[PDB]
This record gives sequence, C-alpha cells and structure tokens, in this order.
Amino acid sequence: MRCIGISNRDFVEGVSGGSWVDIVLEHGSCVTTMAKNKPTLDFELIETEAKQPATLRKYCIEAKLTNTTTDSRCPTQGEPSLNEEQDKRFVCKHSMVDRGWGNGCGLFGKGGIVTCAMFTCKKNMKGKVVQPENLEYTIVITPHSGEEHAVGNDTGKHGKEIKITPQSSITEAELTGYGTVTMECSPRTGLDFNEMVLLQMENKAWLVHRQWFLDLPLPWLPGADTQGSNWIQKETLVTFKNPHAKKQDVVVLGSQEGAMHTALTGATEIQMSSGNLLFTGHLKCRLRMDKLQLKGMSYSMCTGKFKVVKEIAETQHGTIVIRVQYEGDGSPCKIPFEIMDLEKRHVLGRLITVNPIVTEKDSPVNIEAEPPFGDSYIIIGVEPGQLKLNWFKKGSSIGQMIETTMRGAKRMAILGDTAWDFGSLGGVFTSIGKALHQVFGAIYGAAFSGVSWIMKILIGVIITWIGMNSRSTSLSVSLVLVGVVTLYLGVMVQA
Amino acid sequence: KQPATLRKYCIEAKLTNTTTDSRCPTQGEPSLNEEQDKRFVCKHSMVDRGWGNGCGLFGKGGIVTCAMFTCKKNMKGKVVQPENLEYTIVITPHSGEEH
Amino acid sequence: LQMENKAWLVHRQWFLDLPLPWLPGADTQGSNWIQKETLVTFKNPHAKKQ
Amino acid sequence: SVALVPHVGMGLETRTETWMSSEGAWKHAQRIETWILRHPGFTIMAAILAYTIGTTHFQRALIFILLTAVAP
Amino acid sequence: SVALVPHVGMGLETRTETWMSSEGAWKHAQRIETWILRHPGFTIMAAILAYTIGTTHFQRALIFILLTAVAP
Amino acid sequence: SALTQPASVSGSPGQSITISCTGTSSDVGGFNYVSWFQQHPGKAPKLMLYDVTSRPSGVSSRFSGSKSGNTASLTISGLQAEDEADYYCSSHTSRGTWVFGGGTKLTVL
Amino acid sequence: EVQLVESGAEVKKPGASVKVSCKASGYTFTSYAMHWVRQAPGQRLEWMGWINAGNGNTKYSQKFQDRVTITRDTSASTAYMELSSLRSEDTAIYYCARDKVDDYGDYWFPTLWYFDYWGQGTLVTVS
Ligand SMILES: *[C@@H]1O[C@H](CO)[C@@H](O)[C@H](O)[C@H]1NC(C)=O
Ligand SMILES: *[C@@H]1O[C@H](CO)[C@@H](O)[C@H](O)[C@H]1NC(C)=O
Repeated sequence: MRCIGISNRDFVEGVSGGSWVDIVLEHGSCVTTMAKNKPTLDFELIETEAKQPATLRKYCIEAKLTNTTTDSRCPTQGEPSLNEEQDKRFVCKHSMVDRGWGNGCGLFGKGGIVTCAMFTCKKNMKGKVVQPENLEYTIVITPHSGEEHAVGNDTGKHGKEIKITPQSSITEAELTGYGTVTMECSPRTGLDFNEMVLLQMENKAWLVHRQWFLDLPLPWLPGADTQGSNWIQKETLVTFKNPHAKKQDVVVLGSQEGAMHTALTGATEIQMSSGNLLFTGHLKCRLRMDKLQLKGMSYSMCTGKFKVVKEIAETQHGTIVIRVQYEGDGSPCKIPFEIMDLEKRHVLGRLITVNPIVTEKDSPVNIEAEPPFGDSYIIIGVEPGQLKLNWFKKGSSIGQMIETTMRGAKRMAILGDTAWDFGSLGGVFTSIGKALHQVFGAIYGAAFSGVSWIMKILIGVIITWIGMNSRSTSLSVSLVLVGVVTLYLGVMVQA
Repeated sequence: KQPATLRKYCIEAKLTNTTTDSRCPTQGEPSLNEEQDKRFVCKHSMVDRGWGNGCGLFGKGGIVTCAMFTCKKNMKGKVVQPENLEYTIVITPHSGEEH
Repeated sequence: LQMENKAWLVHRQWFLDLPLPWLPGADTQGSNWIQKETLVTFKNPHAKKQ
Repeated sequence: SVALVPHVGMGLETRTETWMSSEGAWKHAQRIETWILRHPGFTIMAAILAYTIGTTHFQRALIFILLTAVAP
Repeated sequence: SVALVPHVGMGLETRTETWMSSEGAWKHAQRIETWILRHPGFTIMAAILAYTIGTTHFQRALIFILLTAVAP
Repeated sequence: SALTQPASVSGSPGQSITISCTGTSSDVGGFNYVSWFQQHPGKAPKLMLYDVTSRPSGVSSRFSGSKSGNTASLTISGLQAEDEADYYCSSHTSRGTWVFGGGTKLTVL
Repeated sequence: EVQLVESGAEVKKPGASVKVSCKASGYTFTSYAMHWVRQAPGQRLEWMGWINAGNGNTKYSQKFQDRVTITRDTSASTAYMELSSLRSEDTAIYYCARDKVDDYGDYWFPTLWYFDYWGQGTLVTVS
C-alpha cells in the first residue's frame, strides 16, 4: 500500500524495549515497519520545504560595458587621471603604451594609459540561506489495509500525511481504524543546514554548500543591497586588451550560464519556483507505537469460497501480492491466509499485510506475503473450497544475505552515522557503532573533500599497495578500514 | 580574402515538443517515430513500474524521452586556403623630413 | 573562428575536437546537429519519471 | 573560469541523483583520452622521465599516470 | 566541458598579446592555492603518502606536487 | 488510433449484457488503465468502473469488467430500466494521451 | 462533496476564440489536475484538455497541437479553456474532469481511478 513497486524499500521489525523503533527515511525510498501485532505501516517522506529564505549574495552572470573612456599621459610624468575612476561602476586598469613625437608628446618613452567602462549587469544569480527552524517536512503514513486498488499508488488519499517542523512536538497521527501513532522526529539534525545555499538561475535552482558558493570567480554583490550597481569583483568578467604597445580596449566576457551549469555537477537540484520545495535528503524518526489497534481484531473467521480477481506477481525483494474477493456471507471477517510448504505440515513464510480482512461488501482485498525460497503452497480458505496456489520463488537463500549486506553498506555509504539509527537501542552495539563511525567519519570527513570519483580510487589503490608491502601487522589495518573502504566509497560516490 | 565556412557550432539552444513513452518491464524497449528524426534528442532509461503505475508484473520498465533541439546562436568557423592571402608592407626611407 | 562580433584565429584540430553540437558548412534548413548530447542533460530523479 | 571547481567532493550527496551524475562521471577520462590521442609525445616523454626516476616499478607507474593526469 | 581544453600549447605564438594573458596566465595557480587553503587535510595526507612512497627527497617532493596538482 | 466498441446492444431485463472494446498494444493490451462511463442524455457522464475491474463508491456491485488480452469488457448482470444510457469507454496510452470508445446505446425494451 | 461547475456560452462565429472556465470547489485546486474532453452531439468523446498541476504544464494532443491553448489561475481556483481558429465542426459540449496529481508536484502517471467528478458541460455553437 503505496510502498509496493517502488524500489529500494526496506523492512524493520522489532519494537522491543518500550514501544518504539528508530527509522530513517530518504525522499527516494519508503520504509515498512512490522511487529508481532501493531499492523504494518508504510512511511514516505514526500516534501521538504523552506518557508522564509534570506538572500546571502548576488552574483552576476551576463553583463555589458557601455561608456568606454580612455586616457593616456606622456612618459615619466605620473599616471593618467580620469573622472570615471571615482565612481565604482566603472572598471579600470592601468597599462603602458609607448609614445613619441608621432604620438605627439615628446621624450620617446613608455607612457601610462587608463581605460574605463561602466559595468551594467543584466542577469543575476542569487543564493539564499535558511534557518534550521521554519522548515516543514511532509511524511505520509499508509497502513497495509489491503484496500481495493490501493497498492503502490503515489496518488490517492488512502493514508494520512502530517507536517513536521522543528518548532513542533510529538505529532500524533489519528489514522482511522488502527488507532493513533506518534512520532518523535528529529528535523534539525536531518540534512545539516547553516551550510546549504539555495542559488537560483532563471528557472532552475540547486543546493550547494556555503564555502563553495562564496568563493566563485563571478562578480558578486551582497544580499542586503538595493540599487545593485556596486559590483565588487568586476575584473573577473572583463578582459583588457593591450595587444601591441598601442592603446588598449575593454571587452565583456559573455554569459556564464552554461559555464556554471557545468560548475554545478554533483550538486542536487531543488525546485524554487513557487515555494522552496526540496526533494532530497532524509530525516531521522523515532516511532512510538503504543496506541495502534489492529482493525480486524474481534472479528470472526471466514465462511469460505474466496476468488482471486488479479493474478499474483512477485515484486522485487521477493514479496508476492494477490488480490482476492470474498464470495459468501458474514462479510466483516478475517481471511484464512497462510503459506505452507509441500505436504501441508509446516507454515513457513510470513505475511506483510498481517491480519487481512474482508470489509463491508464483496470488494476485493490485497494480500502481501513473503514466500520461502522454493516451491510453496498458498492457502486462502477453509476446507470446503480452498484456493491452493503454487508459487516458485527464485534464489532467495544466500543471495539475500549478500544483497542485504549491499543494502546496509550502501546505506552506510549514503547516510553517515545516521545509518546506525535504523534499529532500536542496541546499547553495547548500536551506540558504540555510531560513536566509532562518527569519529571515523569525522577523520574521513577531514580528508577526501574536493576529491572526485577517480582520485578516491587512485589513492585507495595507493593505500592498499602501502598495506600489502608493509610489515609489523600494520598491513591489516592499512587495508580493512582504509583501502577497500575507500575503494568502495570510490565506486559508490556521485549519486 | 575568400573565406569558406567549415563547421558551425551552436552556443545557446532551445528544447520544444517534449514527448515520452514507457512500456511494461519484461516487454522489451519503447520506441517512438520521433526517435529516428535527427532533430530530436533521445536517451533510454528505466523507471519503476507496478500496479500503482497501471502495469502489472512489478519490475523496471524502459522509457524514452524526446525534445526538438533548436539552435539560436551559432559560431561559424570559417577557413581559408594559403592563396588569396594578401599582405601589405609599407616602405619608407629615412628622408630627413618634417613630421 | 567567429562569434557574433568578436573573432579569433585557432587551429583546425583544436576546432574539430570541441564538445559542442555541430553542423557542416552548408546549412539550408540545417536541423541536423550532430553531437546534440553535449548541450542537453537528462535527469532521472528517484528512478521515477525522467 | 567559473566552469572549474565543479562541486564534486563536498559531502552533501544523498540517495537522489545530482545534476550531472552519469554525464560528469566520465568526462575527465574522455578528455584525458582524447588529449593523449591528440598529443602522444608528451606521454612518450612522460614515460621516459617516469622511468629514470623511481627506483621501483610502482612509483614509475605512479609518476607516469600523475604526469599524464596533470597536463590537460 | 567546452571551457576545458583551453587551446594553450598549440604553437601559433606571436609577439601580439593573446586573448587571455595575465588573466589566464595564473588561474590554475590561484585556484590550486584556494583549494588547498579550503581543503587542507588532503594536503597533509598527500604529504604523508608522498613521504611514504618515495626513497629520495626529490621524488617525494615530486609525488607531493603532482598529487596536489591532480586534485581540482 | 481509437477504440472499437459496437454501435448499440440490447437485451431482456434480467439477463447479462456484454460491451467489449478492442484496443492496441499501447492503450489496452499493455496497461491496466481502462475506465467505463455511462451518459444519460440530460446528464454529464460519471465514472462507472476503475482501472480494469475495480469499482467506484456508490454503484451496486453488479458492473463487472475484464481484460482478455487486447480486449476490455463490461459485463452487466441484472438489467434494469435505470440502465438506459450511453456507455462510453476510456483508456490511458503509453504516449500520454487518453483515448475513448466509439459508443454503445443500451436499451432494455 | 466535490463540485465542478462551468461557464455557459451562447453562440459563436467560425474563426473566433471561444472561452469557457471551470470554478472548482470541494478540494484544494493546486493538488488536483484538470482535463477538458468534448463530445459532438451523438458522437465520440474527444480528448482535448491537457495535464495541469500547481505549475500548469501541458501535454500536446495530436489533433489539436497547434490551435488551442489552455491557461489557469490558482488565485481564483479556476482553469481556463480557450479554443481559437473555430471551424464548423467545432461545436460540441465541453466537459471538465478531475484527476489527482502525484505528491511530488510533477505529474506524469495518471491516477488509476482517473476522471472522477465532472462538470455539467456547457454547449457552444458556430454558424
Ligand atoms: C553612459 O552613456 C549614456 C549614453 O551615451 C549617457 O547618457 C550617460 O551619461 C553615460 N554615463 C556616464 C556616467 O557618463
Ligand atoms: C511543437 O509544438 C508547437 C506548438 O505550437 C508547434 O510548433 C508544433 O505543433 C510542434 N512541432 C513539431 C511536432 O514538430
């Protein structure tokens, strides 16, 4: 239900300790929670919005030079003086021409010359900064009701959406039939603002960090500035041409729009047209589930004769999904759904739409379950008129251990120490893991910055070669945490 | 003297008439009649498909996208031959002569 | 080489290797730019629509 | 110009795709490759000067690929 | 992109001042120093790797300045 | 490219009537987007059947559809006098356009 | 609970620019799309309207690609349908349609239950 068919989804179960669990969720993925009760929910972060931005610095992109004036003076007598050097719209440069009697001054030396032209901008590029307050995520919560035609739809108001701010609180979600779920979200430490700048071309906008945005070779201008004429770094958008030793001239230096669309590689695009809608990053959510009902508890079992109305089809991650329809009487009831092996003894393989339900009519209902890694029967009824359905699930024996390992390592490569916040109070394992991971990410962060796709691989191979030829058991520490790790981060970078 | 242009690059362009086309995950690759037109730019990729996408079979279906590439600023690179290349040299003596 | 008003003097093999969409010396309803991929970029966010 | 400093190693990379992932991941290697195929003799001279320094094979190959990668 | 391969060492030199000399004559030497003083840890760790790989001081300084040069 | 449902069908009140639409591989045979409508002559037509077989709220559980390849159907059990309307069809294509059916007039007497 | 109403038009001339609006109530307008389908009297439902959103994009129909333009306004919570270059066969009933936009703002995949609630339709004539 809104989770199915979307790739890179993931499962969490275990609400141990109290009645909570830690989940972290990005904008691309969506998270399915499970328990021994407490019906399976689907969480997805759909918006990130910055409400009130304040501009930081306005850069120029396309300029023009009008009122080209120049002035020269005979050699060994000072510098030329010109009234347009006073006003700072005009860009200036001193150079040396050679003069004589043909140049009409005498003394046959190398005179001085100035040139001036006013710097009019006609295309801006403004960056904006936002506080870590006054920003408003939107997370949507969809229970596995198994409702008719509500599966994997990014459309549809089948689930509740709540808006969470750092000025907000425990944020109950009154979603009907199932009770009320509360979320202790941590939105301040989500994507690390007070570094991001939100620069903006004509109709596009990006998300770069502060120390990259400030030191650009474009002529800049501060944010609190009306009458935007006093451009400050004007000499990086003009060229002073003194080809021979004759008089010199000024030129404008084109448009750096497509030049800076080259410069904005590796910087995730956001959508600043109407509202500062981000669609990147994550946030960490503490999820308390003490007040979830089950919506199907205190219903009797079923009479029989179900009917499949849409053929089953496994997804990725090996979870089938079937739509069945009830034919019979006593319509609010459970569904006798179970996956058994051959020869009908063991009930192996679990459900994801746990406690399925027939509701209010003969409306078809969706059931998701996880079969075992071979052939297995599916039993969707009681004994007069069941529905035995064969199913073969490919692989799924040892490849989901290496596949789960690659999902965990990819999560530890994208997320930092926040990747350890995907489980519930390890104590001697989880807190120690993110402590060592945050000091190692601190050391690794104070290196490798500015280093691209290639050079992480290159000096990774260098560190492996220094390891493989060293002695005194520094070789193992010179491979296992630096060499192959920086090669893996060399491959899994620039998403 | 006689320049003949060799090749002209584009500087600033414009994209109109954006069309796209997707298809079911196991059912091969999509195709458009705009794809064989040389004034349209295309690149295959793939999306996620399922019952919410009105598809079935829950996989990764291919997708194409088109756009009519239109230029509006050119850079004509002309070239000349070594003949009809006409220099000009002034000759002047040291006539002791005013100005 | 020629811009709108400015003009340069570059050599051939540098001029032929610039990644930028091109078309031969006769335009005549050109509409046939060759390496068009160097001046567009196709975004596929989230493995959703592109 | 401003078309340098291409915002590559800055942290900040999420699961979402960036502006030119898969169109900026290989432009450096293609640029160096067409540079070598247009300018071979500096790579021959880089092999010669890389060989005479570096009294082992590893730093000969290392100084060779670095001297190749410095020149555009 | 097009703003790389900047048409520098291709012969064709004359007495006339080119399109960008004294503007493009020092752009790499400024952006490298800016990159160093805003990314120091790669220069310290590159000094560690350069001190490790290399016997005599000349190839240590050489591998240091090349490894500093190849990074953007 | 359109849909080829017949001109007009009729039957006795109480039996089953079938209204089929034959489509191509880009509008019906590939995707599960096919919706049904009914149009009274003095009324705007309302949505009558969802994606293939699913049903809107309201209507009384007797309008069953199916897709048997390139053909999408609408089986109506229990004909009544309130079912005299223009039954049109619709589908969403892979191109991005919505197509529609030709049009069937259903009478009971 | 969801109501869509239109603006009545009386009579037009061939070659003019007919215009019909759509006042929307019962929902937030910036999160649902708006379509425009037409039906000649006793004929087929011909799709004209294009996929709108909070930004207001289009998806050009094959038959009506270079003769019709649609606009909208979020501040009045309406959508505008303007057909120009009227010929003789353009007289029909003009319908509206509701569809639910994807939650990321950008709308490409339609809702499974597309075309839920429609307007009553206002007829136009050319002569
Ligand atoms: C710039 O040029 C315009 C038009 O020639 C002129 O009106 C204006 O006074 C000039 N600006 C200055 C500061 O001289
Ligand atoms: C693109 O759309 C515009 C809109 O008027 C028009 O030029 C034409 O219909 C289209 N051009 C094509 C398909 O070549």
